[PDB]
Amino acid sequence: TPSYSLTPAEASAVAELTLELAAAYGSFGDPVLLRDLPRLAARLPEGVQDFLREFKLADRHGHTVIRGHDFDQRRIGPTPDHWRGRVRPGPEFPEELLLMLYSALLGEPFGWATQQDGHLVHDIFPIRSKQLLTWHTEDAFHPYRSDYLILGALRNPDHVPTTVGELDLSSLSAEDIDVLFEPRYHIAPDEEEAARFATIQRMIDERPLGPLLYGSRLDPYMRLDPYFTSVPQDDTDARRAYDALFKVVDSGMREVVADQGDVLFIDNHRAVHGRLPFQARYDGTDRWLKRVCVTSDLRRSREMRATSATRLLG
Amino acid sequence: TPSYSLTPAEASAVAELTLELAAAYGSFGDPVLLRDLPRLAARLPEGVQDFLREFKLADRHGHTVIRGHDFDQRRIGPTPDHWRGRVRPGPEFPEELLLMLYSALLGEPFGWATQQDGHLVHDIFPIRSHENDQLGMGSKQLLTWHTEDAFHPYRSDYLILGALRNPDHVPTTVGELDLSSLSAEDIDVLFEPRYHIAPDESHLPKATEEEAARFATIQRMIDERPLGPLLYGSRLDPYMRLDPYFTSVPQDDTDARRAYDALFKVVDSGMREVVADQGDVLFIDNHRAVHGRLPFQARYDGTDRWLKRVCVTSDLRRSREMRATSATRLLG
Repeated sequence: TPSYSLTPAEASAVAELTLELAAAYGSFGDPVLLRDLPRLAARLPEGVQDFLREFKLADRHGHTVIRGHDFDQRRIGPTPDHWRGRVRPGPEFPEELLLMLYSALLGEPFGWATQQDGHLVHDIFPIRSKQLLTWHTEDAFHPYRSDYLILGALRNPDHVPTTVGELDLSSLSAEDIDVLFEPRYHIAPDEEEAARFATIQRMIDERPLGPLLYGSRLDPYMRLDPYFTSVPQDDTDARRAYDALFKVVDSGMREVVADQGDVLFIDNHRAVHGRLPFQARYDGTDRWLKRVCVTSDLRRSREMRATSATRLLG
Repeated sequence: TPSYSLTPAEASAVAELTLELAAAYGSFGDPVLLRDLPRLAARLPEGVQDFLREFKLADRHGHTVIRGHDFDQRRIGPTPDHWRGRVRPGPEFPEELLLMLYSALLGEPFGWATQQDGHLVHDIFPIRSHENDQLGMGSKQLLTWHTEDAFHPYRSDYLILGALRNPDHVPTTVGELDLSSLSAEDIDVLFEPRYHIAPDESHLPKATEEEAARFATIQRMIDERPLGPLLYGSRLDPYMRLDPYFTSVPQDDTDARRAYDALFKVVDSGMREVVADQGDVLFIDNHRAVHGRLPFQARYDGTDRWLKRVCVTSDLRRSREMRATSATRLLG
């Protein structure tokens, strides 16, 4: 799994750029910032642009990491107690801006109106409010699920990993693959604002049976969420093929650490991911990641977006 | 319809950039050129990048034009007699690179495997032996208006048409949808899966399981004849996919027929002539505008109208099932 390690010069250039941009723009509430994102991303070090472009076009590996960013721990300040009711943007705005630049190299940032107050950049940190370990494609059910996810580690003092797993095709029979490509599986979900919520629930959600594998039969994409996937009892071929796919993905799961200054890129068509339980201290020093969802085609989701301009679905 | 007119300063900067890149890279055969496109595009004048970005994000107007480029006629040379057998890249490589840069600002350039040797930038100019064809290489024949590849799930999202020369100012036709001109009842019908849109012949699968799989989805469409909508996206400002020649409104569906005819009349009456004169680059949103071409008499002497064309996809990976490799940008 390729990775790119920033030189100190690159790290400084990225840090300086993100500080400049944070001073120049108000928040993501600035439509001008969202307009400017791809042009601003072209001010990133050229090696970093080239690396991510190669990852996107290769369409081979399920994830990659850019390591060695300078995330100023004093400026970022203590890990918050909650995201809810927290003023936005905080002193960590430069790091959020970094992820938005990265999202513009891969596609377009977007979000979910019902998640974390509709902020485009989500927070991942412990909130004081037996654990099965699980993994999944993000929003496997949804036709407009993320194409990529970007996870930036602001801090990770105990080196808590993320789980990531890809599909090793060689472990699967040709027959099971063909079945997995057929529409034989059910994948379940997780004011005119009130009218839209009900429209989204109806409109698509009550979709038909669908495939788990798609794209090239030689190197398939996947949408695999075991918890929400079910197979009609009578369809024994589809149950068998599903069991086989689960076992291959489950057995291939890896733990990938995103340490302070790492940005982890996950291809949501080629990899599943999960989180791992960990003991927090709840004292403002805990692990803190930021998360941006990326779509390759913002227009495809128009029917679920309140306006042409909004990047929020729902 | 918004447009952008280059100052001479901007036109000079664009021309020098395209000549610089033409010298620096070999051909579009260079995978490194295709990798670098969006980063290279950020070297275009800021005003141009901002204008196209606003166009793309506004998702409102169905076409736009950037006017006043400097396309050096002495360097470009005579309009070829055929696209086959030309030295590649040609002396117009800087203008091909320009359209490729513009394509990278909108999405990804892509092509069709069986079309013009799989070139990502196509030629449009008259070819004598094609005089009696309704193709891009035609002239005498009326190309009536349509959405490009209306039936195809992986049809172009945008088209880019660059006019290297157009001495007799022959127009392109472009038409959008004025929604206020349709009844709410007709719009609802148009959004429902009530219409059959047939594939163009060039897409028909009519040797290997790997090959068969590349056409299985289109074959299924031919076999199952699914009905579908003509309008989609937001009901207040919809996308459309309208190719009248390939659309069948089922005989029994009176409401569908009524709503189709109303849609056809609105689009047909709103058609406008857009001239893409020498130095103009026309951008068409293939979800919001239909386009066609007007007949004209060619001279076949190296002085004819010559356009370049690039198809743009917002999501290259969506079409993977119809692409031979992960790397290829060619469908089929």
